[PDB]
Amino acid sequence: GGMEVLDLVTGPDSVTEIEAFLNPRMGQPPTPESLTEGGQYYGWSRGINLATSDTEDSPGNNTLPTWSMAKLQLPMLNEDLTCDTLQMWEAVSVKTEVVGSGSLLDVHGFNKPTDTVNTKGISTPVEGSQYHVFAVGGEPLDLQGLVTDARTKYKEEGVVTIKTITKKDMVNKDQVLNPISKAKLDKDGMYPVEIWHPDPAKNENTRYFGNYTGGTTTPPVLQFTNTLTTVLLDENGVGPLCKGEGLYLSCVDIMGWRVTRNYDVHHWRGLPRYFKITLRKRWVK
Amino acid sequence: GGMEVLDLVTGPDSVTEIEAFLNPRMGQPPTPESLTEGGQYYGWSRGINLATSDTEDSPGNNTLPTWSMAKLQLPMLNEDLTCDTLQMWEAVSVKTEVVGSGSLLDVHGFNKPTDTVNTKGISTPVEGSQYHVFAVGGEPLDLQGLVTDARTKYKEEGVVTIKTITKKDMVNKDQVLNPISKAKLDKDGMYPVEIWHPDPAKNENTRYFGNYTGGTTTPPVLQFTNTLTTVLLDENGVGPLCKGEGLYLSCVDIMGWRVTRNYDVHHWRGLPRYFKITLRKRWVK
Amino acid sequence: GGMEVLDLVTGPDSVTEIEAFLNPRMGQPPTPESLTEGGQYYGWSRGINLATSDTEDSPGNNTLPTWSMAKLQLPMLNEDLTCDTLQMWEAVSVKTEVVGSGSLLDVHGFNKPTDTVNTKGISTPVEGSQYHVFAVGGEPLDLQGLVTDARTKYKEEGVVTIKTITKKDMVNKDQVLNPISKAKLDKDGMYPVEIWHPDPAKNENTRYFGNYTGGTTTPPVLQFTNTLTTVLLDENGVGPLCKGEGLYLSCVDIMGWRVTRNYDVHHWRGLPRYFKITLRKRWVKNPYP
Amino acid sequence: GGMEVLDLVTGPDSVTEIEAFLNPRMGQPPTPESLTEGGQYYGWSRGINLATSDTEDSPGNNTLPTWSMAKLQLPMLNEDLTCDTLQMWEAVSVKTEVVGSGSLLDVHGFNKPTDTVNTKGISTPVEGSQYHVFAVGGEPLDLQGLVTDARTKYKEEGVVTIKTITKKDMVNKDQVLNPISKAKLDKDGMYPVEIWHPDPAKNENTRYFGNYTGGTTTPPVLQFTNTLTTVLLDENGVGPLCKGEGLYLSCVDIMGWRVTRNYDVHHWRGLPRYFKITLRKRWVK
Amino acid sequence: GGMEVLDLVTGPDSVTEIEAFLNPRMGQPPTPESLTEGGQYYGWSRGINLATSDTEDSPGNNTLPTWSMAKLQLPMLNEDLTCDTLQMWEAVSVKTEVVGSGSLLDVHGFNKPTDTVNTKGISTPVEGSQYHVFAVGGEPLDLQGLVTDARTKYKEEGVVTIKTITKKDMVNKDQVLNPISKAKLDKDGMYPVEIWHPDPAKNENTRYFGNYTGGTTTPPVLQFTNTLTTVLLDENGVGPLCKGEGLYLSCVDIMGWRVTRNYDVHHWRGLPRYFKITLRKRWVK
Repeated sequence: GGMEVLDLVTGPDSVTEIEAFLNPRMGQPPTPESLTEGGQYYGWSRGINLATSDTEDSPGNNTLPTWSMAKLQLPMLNEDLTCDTLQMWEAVSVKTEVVGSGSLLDVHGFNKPTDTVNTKGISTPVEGSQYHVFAVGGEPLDLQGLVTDARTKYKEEGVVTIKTITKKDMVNKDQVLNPISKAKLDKDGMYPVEIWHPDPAKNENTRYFGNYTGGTTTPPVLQFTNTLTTVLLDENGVGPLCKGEGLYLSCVDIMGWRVTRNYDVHHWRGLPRYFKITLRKRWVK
Repeated sequence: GGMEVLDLVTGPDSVTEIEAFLNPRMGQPPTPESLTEGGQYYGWSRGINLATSDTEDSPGNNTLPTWSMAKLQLPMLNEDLTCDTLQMWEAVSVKTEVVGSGSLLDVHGFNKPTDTVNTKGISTPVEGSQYHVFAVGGEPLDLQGLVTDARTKYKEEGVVTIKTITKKDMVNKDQVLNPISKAKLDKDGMYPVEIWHPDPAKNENTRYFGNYTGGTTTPPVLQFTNTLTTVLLDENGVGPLCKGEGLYLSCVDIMGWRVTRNYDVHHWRGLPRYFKITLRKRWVK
Repeated sequence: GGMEVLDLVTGPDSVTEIEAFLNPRMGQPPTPESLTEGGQYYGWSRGINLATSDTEDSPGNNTLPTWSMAKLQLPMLNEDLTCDTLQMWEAVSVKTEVVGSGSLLDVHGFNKPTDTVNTKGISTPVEGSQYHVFAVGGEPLDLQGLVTDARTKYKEEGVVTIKTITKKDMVNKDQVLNPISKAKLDKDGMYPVEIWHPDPAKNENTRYFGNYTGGTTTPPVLQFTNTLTTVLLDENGVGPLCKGEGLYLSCVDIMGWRVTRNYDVHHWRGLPRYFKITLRKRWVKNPYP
Repeated sequence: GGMEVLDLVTGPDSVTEIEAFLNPRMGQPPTPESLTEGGQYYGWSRGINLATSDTEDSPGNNTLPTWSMAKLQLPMLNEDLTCDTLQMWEAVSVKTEVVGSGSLLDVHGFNKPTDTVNTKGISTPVEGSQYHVFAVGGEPLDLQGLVTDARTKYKEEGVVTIKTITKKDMVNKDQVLNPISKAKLDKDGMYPVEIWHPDPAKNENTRYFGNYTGGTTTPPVLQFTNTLTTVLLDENGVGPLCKGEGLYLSCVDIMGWRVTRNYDVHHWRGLPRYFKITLRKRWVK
Repeated sequence: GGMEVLDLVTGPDSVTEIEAFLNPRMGQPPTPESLTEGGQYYGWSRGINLATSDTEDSPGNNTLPTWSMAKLQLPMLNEDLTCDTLQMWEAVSVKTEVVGSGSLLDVHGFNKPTDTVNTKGISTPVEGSQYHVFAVGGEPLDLQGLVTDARTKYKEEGVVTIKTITKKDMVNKDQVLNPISKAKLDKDGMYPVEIWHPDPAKNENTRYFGNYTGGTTTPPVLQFTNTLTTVLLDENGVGPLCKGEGLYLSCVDIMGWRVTRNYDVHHWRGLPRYFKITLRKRWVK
């Protein structure tokens, strides 16, 4: 009933750890798996297509990176649901890591070469805009929509956009903060990151951390270590609580773009994120 | 009476929380809403127009970003106004966040392309000068005017400039610190940020935090999390006091410019800012 | 002579606050005020003029940014200086802030345009080398001279240079550290910042803080908030003491250059700095000769 | 027996220090030592060769930087191995340092000059992508494979790649996180860094720290001091335990590339890493 | 005798301060002092000369920045050198500062101009690779040689290089870590910084702090204040001890290069460093 937080449960199995990895959702789906039928783009987006005019901007779904998310089940707790004091899982902390930055050291491929005069040098490494966000909570991540252009003609099939939610075309307010344009991160690879952002007005049971670095050729930067613990406890020493006993993990990890030798076609590059959450049982009213 | 700070008020409803979001004021007003008659520019400025000579610099009002501000009412406190000791609202801290940086990942529009020779690559993302300032206080933010050029011919109507205050043309001292050029942020979308700055000689009842990053193509950088709390208490453990029971929120969040395929026309881009302020009652003489 | 520091003075008016702002001194003097007679450059330097050869470098005075300084009078404390124990003003901390970076968001002027093909785009914003230094003390800031070129021909009148002090031309040691080349920041808008630097070997009663970022097109960066306090107390909990009851404020805040549409002429841009010093009375054993 | 941690062992020789330096493995082997037969490339990779098509990417082994590792012996502790309580070495901290950044100040060589128009200026210093990772553990560093391209044709001998482990060709999942693609850093100069990354799902007895900075001409940055100590103890005050009395040191330190005056050929540059580990004896079940 | 550190000596003169400034050694010696005979280059290096081929690299001595060092005498302490317990000087902390960055604001000289198309703008300020290292110890700084190219033909006289020490030509191992190539900083302006680096394997009685930033046109960055104290005490609260009663100061502060209007000739720029060390007497066995 009432979310009055009490003491920490002690005894056998009062604490537990949950591990999971979320692969990136840059555009090309996991299947087909064939390295000649499209599977070679897994972990990347398909070629970014440009608007044909100021009033005709329709990006393909496979060129739009979307949020990655997973809902994990935790061991059951309450036998009698009609008891005055119950138990709920509380996320204490998380060790998270973006894996694979070293693969970006491959500068021997067939990307646009650094020396275009002779088509020599090295295969230009991934560079540009970077976006890193991760969240852990007891409910789906609450999202607030905001886009660059309310006129963008996002596909009506295969993606969740503002129009999907409102059942109406976007309005000029959608380029700033429009309270009506909200959703919840309840599906993996469906909510475009250029549309949906963590909602600071909600997410009372989720902790999210994000950072953005723009630019066209900005050098990608990343740190990775198994010695860093992110505390999920709030100012009152209480972490997110799994009311429905289902843990939500959310993230997006864009490293930039690689660009081809043909018409500078850009492809987004994303990397997988690992999570290791420490949880404990909490007595609640 | 005497502004002497005493003990914190204890009991029911002694602490409260206020939320609000302030949309950016980059130049294009919220109306008309039409996505063809001007509304498509909401959240951005109109094309930046340049001076025609060293003595003719007349920027259009809709090309100048202005301060965003809001005045929020707090619940009443003092019944017997003639009491030796009264109660005042004290802002303890604020969780603030700039929302929407992910929207800058839209590089599929019709902006100046990265490969201008062939009109290929990606739509150049927002880059350049960035400005982020937020303030919370019990009175309007005190402003000190200072411009790049005292000869700039700002419109007389539609914006509040130094001449609006003094009733006289700017003088050369306005290019440095002129104590006469002062104002108060009492209106939303009216005070140009290239003219009005936080006044360090006043703002005794306001806390402001600002940073600037210049340049023409500087990569935009931004962090966002719901776990960061900004303490508003001064060296003496006392936060801003709402003397007139009206809380003031102020901000400006410029991310840079997008530039068109015609004559490199630049359009400022701003993002909305969220505020969650925690206040408590204070006993004052 | 002996500066023995004792207890803090308690009682009415034992603590005080001093405020002041120092305007930049980039090259163009405050007057003439006319916006057509030169006043339009106030806050900036005049066009930077270059050397004509490896042996002919004569920069104009109005193209050289100089140190800003002010000497503020504190309330008198001791009527008789022969007393065994006296009181002295001690600087505890300072809230300082560089005001006006927002004005650099003006990219609609007549500077060199970003689209050089069509003379469009935006008016290039101020960029380049930045220099920020501030000091608070009970004596003029002690300066150590050091220049890029000992052969530079600084004007003899209008600026205080190494020659003004030594009465002789600069030597090659002046390009590195030469103990002989020293001065004190006793005048506002007279000591070039490319010549005079805070002297680490002295300044026993002054705390200075400086930083430099070079380059030609480097993005200017600046933070400003009224919530940051700079502690002036040393490792022993003692801040600068005013032996002559005159508080000294010094600074230079260069944001970079703006460059015109004619031969890429550069003009330095400086911004004013605000100071709010908190002082307290300190009991001291008579240090008067 | 049971991996239960007890008290710290006290007495003579209860604490010790281990020193070691690991030379970089950028591509060119330590031999031949001749400065005219290839030895002049020691410390660097050989010229990076680029793919000939989107389906033909065959990097030479000597152009691929690999992990450096060393297994150091610690003095024996357990006389009677069948005892209820035994002693194990525990890594408390490490003083590590990358040596030689000052050699990058050599800008008088024969690299591509800064003034290519006239073949003048200075010899362009090492610039570009940087990668620094170091680890200390009581078992080999656990690796997770992830590549830029699952179609890359790595040599079958001379290097350990995903195929070496699985005995099958890489699949599209190998471009993201594929649980099957795992290995252990058991050989020096054999595991390419663009393939093998620290596995966050394992390494329970190893502490690793890594960072990456991409780009083509990014300035190399490095700090070095003998005053910085890296703590290896976890949240519970326990460091890595040497289960087999063998201490594992792992690292890779890429400073960027130098590029020649012929066809912009790039050569990776790596620097040696010093390790000084402090260990103490720990009572274990 | 036995270097067992005991209590801190108390009483009059048990603590003292030492000041010293070390001028940079960029290449041009202090004399000739004449500003027309070479003295005008004091504080800078002479024109950097490039290799004529992959096998002929002969840098001029005056084009190579070297380490700055000074040995300062401290007052004597022991009369009866054969007493069981003696006193020794211990370095507690140091206030160090690089002086002169403001001189880099001179952009009115005759360097390569910013506008090379018309020969206008400003005189290009010092930029590029930066290197800052300082040390304080009771013995000369221990050095480890490591070079970019073991084939570099350094002058046999006027500089101390690896061959000066080993009496033999450099080997390929010298491009990585070769334990044989070691030396001690016992002379001012003689050991090139592109060859000699602080040896982490030794320096038991010296604390050194260094940092490097590469690139060709990287903006120089520097901070300076008389309020920063660098602690020299190790983890055990003991600082460097002067075994021979002579304190060693070492440093190098390269700000980058300035380049001329002729053939882009580069000249290194160095600045002087001030040291103010606080020492105290220590009882030793």
